[PDB]
Amino acid sequence: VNNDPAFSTTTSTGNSKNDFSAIAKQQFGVPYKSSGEVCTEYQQVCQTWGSVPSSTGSTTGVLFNGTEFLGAINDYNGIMMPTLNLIRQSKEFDKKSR
Amino acid sequence: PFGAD
Amino acid sequence: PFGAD
Amino acid sequence: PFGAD
Amino acid sequence: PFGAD
Amino acid sequence: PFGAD
Amino acid sequence: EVIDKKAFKDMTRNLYPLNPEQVVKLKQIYETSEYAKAATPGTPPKPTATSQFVNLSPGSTPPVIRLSQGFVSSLVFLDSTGAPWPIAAYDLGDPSSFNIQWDKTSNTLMIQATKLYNYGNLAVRLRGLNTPVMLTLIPGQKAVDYRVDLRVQGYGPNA
Amino acid sequence: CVSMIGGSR
Amino acid sequence: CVSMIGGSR
Amino acid sequence: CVSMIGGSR
Amino acid sequence: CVSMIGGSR
Amino acid sequence: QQEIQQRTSDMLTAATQLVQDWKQVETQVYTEGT
Amino acid sequence: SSAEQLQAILQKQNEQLAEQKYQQEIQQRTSDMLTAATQLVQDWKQVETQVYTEGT
Amino acid sequence: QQEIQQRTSDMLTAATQLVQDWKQVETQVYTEGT
Amino acid sequence: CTDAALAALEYHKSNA
Amino acid sequence: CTDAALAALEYHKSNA
Amino acid sequence: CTDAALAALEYHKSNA
Amino acid sequence: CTDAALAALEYHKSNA
Amino acid sequence: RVSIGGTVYTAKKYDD
Amino acid sequence: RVSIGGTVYTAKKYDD
Amino acid sequence: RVSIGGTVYTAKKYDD
Amino acid sequence: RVSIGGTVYTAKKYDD
Amino acid sequence: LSDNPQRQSVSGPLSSTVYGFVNNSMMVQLPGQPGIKPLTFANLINFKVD
Repeated sequence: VNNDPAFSTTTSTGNSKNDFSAIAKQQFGVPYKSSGEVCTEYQQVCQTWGSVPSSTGSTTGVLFNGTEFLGAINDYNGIMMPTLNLIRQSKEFDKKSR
Repeated sequence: PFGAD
Repeated sequence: PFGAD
Repeated sequence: PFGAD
Repeated sequence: PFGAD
Repeated sequence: PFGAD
Repeated sequence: EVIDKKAFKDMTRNLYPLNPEQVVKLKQIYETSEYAKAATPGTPPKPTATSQFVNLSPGSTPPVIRLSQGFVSSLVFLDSTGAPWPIAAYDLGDPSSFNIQWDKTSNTLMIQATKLYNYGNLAVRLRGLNTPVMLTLIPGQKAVDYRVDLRVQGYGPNA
Repeated sequence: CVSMIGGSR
Repeated sequence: CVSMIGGSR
Repeated sequence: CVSMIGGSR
Repeated sequence: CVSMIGGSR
Repeated sequence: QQEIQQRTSDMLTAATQLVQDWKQVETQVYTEGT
Repeated sequence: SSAEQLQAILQKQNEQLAEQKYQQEIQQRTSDMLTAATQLVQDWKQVETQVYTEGT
Repeated sequence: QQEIQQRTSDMLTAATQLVQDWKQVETQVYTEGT
Repeated sequence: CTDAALAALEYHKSNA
Repeated sequence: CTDAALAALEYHKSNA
Repeated sequence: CTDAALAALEYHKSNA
Repeated sequence: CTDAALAALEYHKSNA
Repeated sequence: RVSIGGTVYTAKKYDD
Repeated sequence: RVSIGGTVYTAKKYDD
Repeated sequence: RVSIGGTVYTAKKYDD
Repeated sequence: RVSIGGTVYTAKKYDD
Repeated sequence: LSDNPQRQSVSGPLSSTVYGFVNNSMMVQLPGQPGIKPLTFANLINFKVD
């Protein structure tokens, strides 16, 4: 919300051209494959994050690594792992079969 | 508001 | 604001 | 801004 | 920007 | 652009 | 009835948000930022009311007049006998760096620098001479000619 | 110096 | 040379 | 100082 | 020849 | 790292305000006697 | 064993950032101060006409 | 808990009313006799 | 009434 | 009252 | 007060 | 101060 | 009961 | 209580 | 503190 | 420092 | 958000929306021994609708 110029409740005190688009002052970014060039499809494996090629005449800094969503899911499953571990607690061979 | 009004 | 007003 | 004002 | 202005 | 200006 | 107390407390809080003491803050901050606004750093030019002898013989440098921006400088033309010399006309080169007025009868030329240091020059057709009065105007000096007595080399219509 | 209106006991 | 409104004790 | 209409027994 | 307005010590 | 940007732009709009306070020099006025 | 290659990926992002602050600042500020320089030179080519006032 | 904010809206709406009644300072008038 | 007034008055002039 | 004021003014004059 | 002023003044005059 | 000024002046007049 | 400076001081309970 | 320069100095606790 | 050269020169700590 | 030829000729380090 | 090995990334200004960020962020491979399996039947079943 702070990135987008449209919710600048204060006057537009910076450059009126710098904005990467009308919805973002700065580009958030795009996946990049391991060799650093554009990663348009999953099949070519993407590994890093980066800014778009400068087609608007300027390149705005990327505010993200692209791993915030994945990392957030990782913390999610991290704090679910204990409870499911407890509920799991042999378990494949039972004495009912006797 | 007093009583000796 | 003082008490000696 | 000083204290001798 | 000189030191004897 | 000469040095004897 | 305690709700009345708590609410009216936040009431005096919202409606007049600034304590009478916060107001004296905003006042002093305003006037200090404003005094820095009005402050002229460096030494301000010395207001000097000088007098200079004008020589029209070829080879003499023309008289100089130090000015400063927004400050009004007086040139009075007096002949060799010290009498005033009324003016026929005047031509100012670069009049967007200096504003000049003159009531067409008097002998005084009233110039203020509209720009800090851009200097220029001025011709003054006087009554008695054929050769006019040249004067070079330089603003932004360490002094202002608050008033200058230009003692012309000739004799005017008053002796 | 002193503004008494900004006064507190 | 000194502007004392930029004063800091 | 006293506001008497602001009075309460 | 020397312009000094941006003098640098 | 964005705080730098917001204070800069804020005071940039302040500083242009101060500067075209500087450039204005109003003409002096001559009033004559009767 | 993932953590070190996460850090390597971030490290590569700081190389990309270093190349950013190595290059585009040049073009952006050059545009700023060439718009400055243009208004400067237009200010200098201005030369107003002198004036002639005639007394009564 | 929200009664304080409800009476907050009411009490401000009245307080601003009293204060701009207070800022009212009429001009004085003169009647010159015949 | 008035005794409340004296009490409040002296309590004000006692606390600055 | 005035005692707060004079303590404040002396502590102002002591701290420039 | 004036101590900071003259110290800054002499520092500026000493460093060109 | 001025030492830089004349040093630059000699450097300019020495290098055409 | 409230004075002019801003602070509120009141009597507790007083009847006549 | 505040002076004209900008910095806030205030007394601690003083009653009369 | 800032000078007329535009370069800042300031004292460190001085009281009066 | 820049001369009138347009070339830049500058002193290195000089203090006064 | 289900496993789609054929999800196309958003390019250009359309990458500057939160929805496009979501679409793009499902693709970056965390190096935690990735197990996302690329498809095997993508070259024989062919679909040239335009």
